[PDB]
Amino acid sequence: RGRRDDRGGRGRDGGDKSNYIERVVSINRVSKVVKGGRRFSFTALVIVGDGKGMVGVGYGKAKEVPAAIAKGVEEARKNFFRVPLIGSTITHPVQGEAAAGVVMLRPASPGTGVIAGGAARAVLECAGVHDILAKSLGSDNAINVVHATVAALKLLQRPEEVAARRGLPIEDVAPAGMLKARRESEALAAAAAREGSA
Amino acid sequence: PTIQQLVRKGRRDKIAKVKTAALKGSPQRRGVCTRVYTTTPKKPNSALRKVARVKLTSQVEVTAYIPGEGHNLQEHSMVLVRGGRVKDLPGVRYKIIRGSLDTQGVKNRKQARSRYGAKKEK
Amino acid sequence: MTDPIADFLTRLRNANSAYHDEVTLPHSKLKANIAEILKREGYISDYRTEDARVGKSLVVQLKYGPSRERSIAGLRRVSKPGLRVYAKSTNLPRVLGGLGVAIISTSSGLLTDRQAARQGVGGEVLAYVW
Amino acid sequence: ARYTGPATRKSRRLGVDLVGGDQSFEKRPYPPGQHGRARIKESEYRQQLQEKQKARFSYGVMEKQFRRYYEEANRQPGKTGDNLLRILESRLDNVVYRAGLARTRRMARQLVSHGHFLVNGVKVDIPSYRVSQYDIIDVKEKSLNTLPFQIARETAGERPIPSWLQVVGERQRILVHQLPERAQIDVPLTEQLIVELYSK
Amino acid sequence: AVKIKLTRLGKIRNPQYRIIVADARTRRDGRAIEVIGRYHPKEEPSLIQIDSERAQYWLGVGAQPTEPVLALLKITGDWQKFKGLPGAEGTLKVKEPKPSKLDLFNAALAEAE
RNA sequence: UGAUGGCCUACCAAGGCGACGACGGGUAGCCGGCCUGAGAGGGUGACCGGCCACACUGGGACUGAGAUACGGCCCAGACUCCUACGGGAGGCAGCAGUGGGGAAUAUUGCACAAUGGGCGCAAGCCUGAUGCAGCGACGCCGCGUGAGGGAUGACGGCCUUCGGGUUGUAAACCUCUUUCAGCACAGACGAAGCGCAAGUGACGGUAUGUGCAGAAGAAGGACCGGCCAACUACGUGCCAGCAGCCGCGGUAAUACGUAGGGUCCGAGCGUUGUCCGGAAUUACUGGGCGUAAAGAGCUCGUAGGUGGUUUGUCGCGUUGUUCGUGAAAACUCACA
Repeated sequence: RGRRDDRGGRGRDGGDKSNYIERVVSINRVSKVVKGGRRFSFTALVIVGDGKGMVGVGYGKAKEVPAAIAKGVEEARKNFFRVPLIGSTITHPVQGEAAAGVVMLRPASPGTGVIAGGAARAVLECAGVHDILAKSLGSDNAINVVHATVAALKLLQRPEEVAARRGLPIEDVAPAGMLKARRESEALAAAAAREGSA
Repeated sequence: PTIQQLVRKGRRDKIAKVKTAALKGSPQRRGVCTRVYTTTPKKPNSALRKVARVKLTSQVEVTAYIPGEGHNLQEHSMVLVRGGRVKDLPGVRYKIIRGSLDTQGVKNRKQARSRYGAKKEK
Repeated sequence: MTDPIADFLTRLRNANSAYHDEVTLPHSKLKANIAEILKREGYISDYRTEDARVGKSLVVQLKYGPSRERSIAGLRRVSKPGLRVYAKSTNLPRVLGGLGVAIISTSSGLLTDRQAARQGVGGEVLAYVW
Repeated sequence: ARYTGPATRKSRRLGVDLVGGDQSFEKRPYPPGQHGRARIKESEYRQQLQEKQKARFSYGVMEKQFRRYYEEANRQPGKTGDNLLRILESRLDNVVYRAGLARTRRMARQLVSHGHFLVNGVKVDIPSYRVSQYDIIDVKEKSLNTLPFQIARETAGERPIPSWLQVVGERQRILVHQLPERAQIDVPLTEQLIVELYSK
Repeated sequence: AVKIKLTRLGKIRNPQYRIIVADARTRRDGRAIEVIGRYHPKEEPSLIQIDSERAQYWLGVGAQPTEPVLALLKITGDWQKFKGLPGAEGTLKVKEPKPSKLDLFNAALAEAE
């Protein structure tokens, strides 16, 4: 990650669609003991996402930091993931795990803000979150924390899922509480679509 | 874990892990210093640091460091000892305030200018 | 042997999780009504009680949609022996933030979170399923 | 109480217009000092600190008075980001500045220092004064006839008066109407970073 | 016995008073059996707001107002009810009418345009 | 004895208390609260409030409606003082302040003007309570030390690449009205107070407002390896030193020290001491026990917990409801 601001006379810089916010959490130096020597490589964990919400996770094990970053980016492009929410909240409190890492997530009042740890802040804000509450415990690490973030996010679904499972509609599934929250979410979305129509 | 057994007994914290032992958790004490012989720091931090042993008014005999370059304290001095944490030295967890009861501020200290008892330059 | 309803819920959890499409049970009225309300809200397919060892037996069919997927998300007795749990009319917990449903054995019988909230009596909650 | 330094050096360090028309800051956009050119170890810590320092140095507000602003904003029922910007847009000197009657934030600072303003009939030499809605505002004649203040009032081609402030006559009567609304303030860089940082 | 007292409240330069009923053997700021009034010399009209019928009861059972407390009672005309010598009438003055919160800006707008 | 009551007393009888912890050791006044914590939870009883205990020490007694009777008493000691040496006389954990302790805690102050209390029919008398002032950035809250123009930045410092740059629109200068401070002038609410004699404020001529004068009289304080915003140069080269950790100095340190130069805060600014959370680091919320901390060497079983299916009762647990209820301040909402 050195000397990345360059203005040359070459062709282009590989810009594309999918105006995705990228983030990198950490890279630890990786040591292979060859017979009497140490080879050093890099391990990048790349989290890409969109303000709409859809997320991707990639993992570049490359002896070069830019190669590791690119490998993580393209794996996240390969390994995408979608999250349902409610406006700027979470549909329901959840807990996720990666083998030692535990993450708790919870909806918050509108405008409360993404209160999350350093790694969680990135893994969340890459999505469409603006206001939820979350925390993590265990694993004394970050790779497992990031991995558990997506694990918790996976437990997210619309009220339609429980409505179909019960056969019964919302109400018991989605009570006024969430009912009005999702009404606000979809009304704001519809107003934005109407404004962008003209 | 056996809720009834919790009712029987349990749920105490581990250990206080006390730090200060001068007395009363004093923000500072005062006492008489002695044994101001300099000893050796850790091997990687090869140097020599000037310290002393102070019998405070708290009736405990502790080990204080002499921060800065120059010192004013000698034997039979009314030194004011504050708490400290010197990982560079074994069993040394105290300092003596400069520009105070006994020890004059460190001469010409200018990077800190509040520590080391360095008064305002006129 | 100490707890029958916890074993009820444990058998439901294992049988649904291990992809079985049915489970068999002794018919004590408690679990009978538990599975009754379960099909009432539709996390299971259908329960039927017939005759067995000296008592009777309830057989429960778990509701699976287009694939081998269970409408049940999970089961957990809360008001267990040694930690029996009581609740009131106001602070009636909302299951999965309100998404799911619960069991609350009211003085007026058996009710869930929403029903008791519409009515307003409490005293004993039980497991919840979402 | 009151700070001492000018705004050009802080503008250069924080890299944003703090005077508003600072010729010398755009002359030297890099931070002041031998190593404004030298690249900084970038951190979101630095981003948030720069944001809060821009907020503090833009209005003439100062740090201890600024922290209670965030605290009272969080106490407000609305989201803290909204309340902080509203209240920072609710100061007496801010109210008189947005009317275009003061060429600088320090203009209004020294004006309330001297006592050249009047709210609802009471003279408040206190810049930390809070001006409520529908307050009656007036300017004393001793300052009114002063030459630079005559220039400021008569050449008031400065920033336009927001909809929640209304200069309604030659008496410089700023008949305030409503609160500074988020849709109406047109605020500089946002304050959600401040809320998230302080909440921890 | 029992006395109706004036007790002090507020910050330093501006005094305020609560008209309480209490035992003499207490202090100026003890446990009030019941707050029956309030009064402030600092405010313009020395404005007093008193729980009336409770004071009537306590005078009936034998409450003995302090000398300025009794003065305040007469200032109210309350002492003209329990004793009832001329009959009870409004004796205390009042704060001046003063404009409202909204009419001030209404007049300001009218003057402006 | 005011009333019950081994409260006491004569007799009778042998009970009564505990592992749901007696009896002991140590420890501590306690609550409205306060503070941390998202919450639970945790820590405190500052001050302001509510009660209790205690007033050289230990025993005893008094009276009055009422006594550990702090400025009531006797008796036994201590200590101190005076002593015709025979003997007597003394008690601030009240307001000041003195000495001692300790790092640390202040006046031997003004009025009873307002409030409260006691005596007096009252006038009035008494209150080191109270109302006030003095002393401490002890702490909070609020204000000022100015302001604009002003160049290619002058003077200079520092780097320097030797160009030039940081200082720096800073500056020198040209103008602005001067807050507050300083000088003069008036200047009280608080008091519808009391007194029935014509008066009545310690606070306080303070504020308050009324003219005056010029930028004029008012800024320092930490950091700059990373964590963690702030770097270079120069200097000491394992020395000097710095560091909350990890850790920087064995000639070129952005870590030391020194200079600029930058970060930030500001009459403050940092250091020490302590508590909460972060800690899930007691895991009720919200932990584990094959290899990391953790299943006794193995049995039974007292206490304890603990429970099969089903009929009726009770509604103790549990929930639903009405009311008394939880001082004020607390803390918050809303108003001034």
